[PDB]
Amino acid sequence: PKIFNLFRVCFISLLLIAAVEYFKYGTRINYEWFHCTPIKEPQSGSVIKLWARGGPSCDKRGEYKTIVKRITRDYEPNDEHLSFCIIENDNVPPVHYPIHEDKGEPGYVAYVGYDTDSELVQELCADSTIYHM
Amino acid sequence: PKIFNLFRVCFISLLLIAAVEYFKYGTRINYEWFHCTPIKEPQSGSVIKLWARGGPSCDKRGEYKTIVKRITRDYEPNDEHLSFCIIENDNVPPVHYPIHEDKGEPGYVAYVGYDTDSELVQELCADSTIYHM
Amino acid sequence: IWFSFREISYRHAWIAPLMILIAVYSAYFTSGNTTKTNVLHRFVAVSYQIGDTNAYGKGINDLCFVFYYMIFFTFLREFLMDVVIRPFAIRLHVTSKHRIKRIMEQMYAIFYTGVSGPFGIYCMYHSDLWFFNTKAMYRTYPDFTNPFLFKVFYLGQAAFWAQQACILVLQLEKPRKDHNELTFHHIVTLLLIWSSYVFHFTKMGLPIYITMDVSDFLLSFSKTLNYLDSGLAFFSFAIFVVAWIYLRHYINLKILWSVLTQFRTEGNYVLNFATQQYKCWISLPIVFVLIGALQLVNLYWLFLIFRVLYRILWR
Amino acid sequence: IWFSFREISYRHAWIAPLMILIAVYSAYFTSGNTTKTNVLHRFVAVSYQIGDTNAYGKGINDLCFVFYYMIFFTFLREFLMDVVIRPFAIRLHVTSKHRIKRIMEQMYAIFYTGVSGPFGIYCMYHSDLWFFNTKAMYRTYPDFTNPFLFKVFYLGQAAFWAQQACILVLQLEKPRKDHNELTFHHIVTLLLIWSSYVFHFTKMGLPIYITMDVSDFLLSFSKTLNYLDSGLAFFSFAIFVVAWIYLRHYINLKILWSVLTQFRTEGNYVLNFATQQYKCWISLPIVFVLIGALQLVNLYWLFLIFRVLYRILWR
Ligand SMILES: CCCC[C@@H](C)[C@@H](OC(=O)C[C@@H](CC(=O)O)C(=O)O)[C@H](C[C@@H](C)C[C@H](O)CCCC[C@@H](O)C[C@H](O)[C@H](C)N)OC(=O)C[C@@H](CC(=O)O)C(=O)O
Ligand SMILES: CCCC[C@@H](C)[C@@H](OC(=O)C[C@@H](CC(=O)O)C(=O)O)[C@H](C[C@@H](C)C[C@H](O)CCCC[C@@H](O)C[C@H](O)[C@H](C)N)OC(=O)C[C@@H](CC(=O)O)C(=O)O
Repeated sequence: PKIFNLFRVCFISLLLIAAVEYFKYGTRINYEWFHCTPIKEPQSGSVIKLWARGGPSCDKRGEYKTIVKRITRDYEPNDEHLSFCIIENDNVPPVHYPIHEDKGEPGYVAYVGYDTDSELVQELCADSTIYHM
Repeated sequence: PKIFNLFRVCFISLLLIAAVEYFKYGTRINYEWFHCTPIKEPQSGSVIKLWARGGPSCDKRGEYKTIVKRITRDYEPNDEHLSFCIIENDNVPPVHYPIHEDKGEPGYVAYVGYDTDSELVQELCADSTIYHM
Repeated sequence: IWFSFREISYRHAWIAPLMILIAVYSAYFTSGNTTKTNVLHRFVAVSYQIGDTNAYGKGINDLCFVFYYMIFFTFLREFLMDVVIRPFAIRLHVTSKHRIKRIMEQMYAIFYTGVSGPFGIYCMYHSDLWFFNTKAMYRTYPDFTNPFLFKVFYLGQAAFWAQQACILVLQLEKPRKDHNELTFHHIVTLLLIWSSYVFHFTKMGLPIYITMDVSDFLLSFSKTLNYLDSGLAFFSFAIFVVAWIYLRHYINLKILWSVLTQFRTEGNYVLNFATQQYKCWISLPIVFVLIGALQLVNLYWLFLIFRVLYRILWR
Repeated sequence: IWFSFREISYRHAWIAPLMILIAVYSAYFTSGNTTKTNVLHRFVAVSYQIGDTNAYGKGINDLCFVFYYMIFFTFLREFLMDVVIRPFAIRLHVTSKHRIKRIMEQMYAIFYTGVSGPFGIYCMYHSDLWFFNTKAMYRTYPDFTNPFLFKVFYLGQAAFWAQQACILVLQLEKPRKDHNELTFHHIVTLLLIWSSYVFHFTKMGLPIYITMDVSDFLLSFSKTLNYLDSGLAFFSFAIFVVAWIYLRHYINLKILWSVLTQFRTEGNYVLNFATQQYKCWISLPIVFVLIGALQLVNLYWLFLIFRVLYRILWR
């Protein structure tokens, strides 16, 4: 009765079970890293324009998630304080992307920049609310 | 010259090096799980009010990050489409929390709900832009 | 009395698992709440009934259920094996060692396999899969919810084959005989059950053992009638060979072909991690490879069947 | 000629590391860009110079530097040991086996240790830490940037002690003698260097070996003059014991006390993962425990020193 051989086999089986369940959970909660790829559009001195484009699994919240994570971990506010604006495309259904590469207008566009040029963010973000950070 | 003993010792040393560097990186990029704790305030049928409270390391973007992740992974839009609004406290400096427990007004408050009750979100979010999802 | 209890547990092999499961059942059935608000319930029944309908979710209580019924299925095997299959090995004249050991093994195989065959067929009967319908496999794919009989069928198979595989690696006695094919079978069966349940390929899972169980019933019946020399054994073996050729080859080939063609065509085929549906072009390889592994094992086995068939035919 | 090269590498031990590092240096110094845009530069020099100033960042090129200089420090030890310290062991009359082995070891210790002592003192001189100032340790904590001499001092120590520890685990010869205290010393030294550099406790790291290096210089000088019987050995040992008592006890006790008191009081003491500053109440335990480990080792060692001191005093 070699108990330890059993014990190690069962303990590694449970380890695969837990690993695959973590795979499922993780790929669910932050799926936007898989389906959505964030586009950075350069601009004048310190501002950029954000959005995302993917397949039909890149819905509006995939775009919002990826845009806000790009905004919040591409800009260090401890060095200099930033300022951003997010504008939503109000005539495009939430799930709106085609499988192919003629996708069109995104669901969300966001303008983000540092506070050296905050009037530039004022200009690019027309009359939407402007979030400070 | 027992080479393999060396090889395993060096390979586990490099493994600790990589593990601790991942510790540093991970705790940096998503620090808001450590410093910021998100407060849910119940409301009428399907809406809630969001914000965060922590120490001086829970700055405005810690609150924005934790609020948007609560909004985006506490609400499944594939079942029913939601609608949210984020309102910023425009007279409180970005880094504004005391070490002690008399902290006061947060940097950000967000209202989020389902589309059964979207006029309720209209009511709670006074005149700020309302994001669909 | 602890020593005497150990002595009786040495003269039997079912006393301790029987005590474990009878204690669990008695404690659970002591009056109270025989509902989802009890740990023994997560260990005695399928949990996560969605609302109050015939749909069941997944969770860790599934693993608790599986392991408790491994504990149970040890008791079913030891009790049946000794208490029943030794009398049916002695009260009928049989005179050998390998002959009696394998006659016990084959009749226990007959028992559990003829229990699990008709139950699988019934589960497939009152469903849209009737007589191996390859489109109901993929019509509504993500299948987060399984019916009561269907879920319990899946978790009983998991408990049974896990118990087989763990007594395969805890070598009590009988060191080595067929264990290469046996270990490949056990590992592949357990991986397919687990990966079929976890990744929602569940209505895909029912038809494939249905075939394995009813074919194994026929095979074990043929070998039992070989042991108990009757002269009707060759008739049962011909019935077995035609049933094997039908089920394990034609039905599984149809199922593979079903994968290849109607895995794309039917239902949902756009990957979506948020919706948690994995039926895409990335999982078609994995599914086809597992089905192919099962088919390769069955191909080697009918090579063996036909080798024996022709040698006996001219002998 | 490959066999003859192996024979010369068997009659020496520095030929192969010398070839490796001379090839790397020659390839790097072949005309081109002797700047940060070269892999050999990440293997030959400290990288991540911030802007064009005397501040240096961290990265993987640090590990590349450390391992390349492990390769180098193997060549320094083998070349010095053989080519120099065997003539200084033979040209001066010494007649034994353990006597000559340990006389080589102690004079090599004298060499590297008296090289690393004054360099550490110089690094602490042109800094705000002068003569062990316990407040410049914590004034500007996060210290993502280290000066040139200070960073190269930290990475040379890492390469040297890592090479020591790897030839400790690759047992060539001389199986067992003092290896319990030796392995504790090597593991603790390497962990403190790595954890001090990685977690920015870097200006905290300079004063602590300064003490270890200059004290080890004095100790090895005393043991060398013991070997080479001179009669001046006891004078050097008294100087060593007073320097040990001063440095490794008073300065490290002051540094520990500095941790306990001015780790909170001085600089930044609010944990902030975003800013990447770990100087909080969670790291004070770790720092104090490492310093305490070093102090326990030095306490056992002066128990040994004084045991020898009094026995020789009345012998
Ligand atoms: C008229 C009836 C007489 C029965 C006759 C046909 C018998 O062939 C002989 O007539 C005997 C001589 C032939 C001769 O030379 O005269 C020979 O076959 O050995 C038969 C042939 C066999 C090679 C078929 C495979 O076995 C089955 C294993 C398949 C997979 C299954 O396991 C599924 C899975 O695992 C799990 C349970 N779901 O069965 C045996 O022979 C077995 C051996 C066992 C042994 O030796 O291993 C034995 O008979 O007990
Ligand atoms: C007037 C001058 C004569 C020298 C005299 C004091 C000598 O004591 C004796 O006079 C000889 C008899 C005494 C007697 O009985 O008469 C006895 O001490 O053994 C001395 C005592 C010694 C116990 C001190 C520790 O060693 C040092 C190791 C500390 C940590 C260091 O390593 C740092 C670190 O690792 C790294 C390098 N940074 O040194 C030895 O003795 C060593 C033994 C070696 C051995 O046996 O292991 C030997 O002499 O070579």
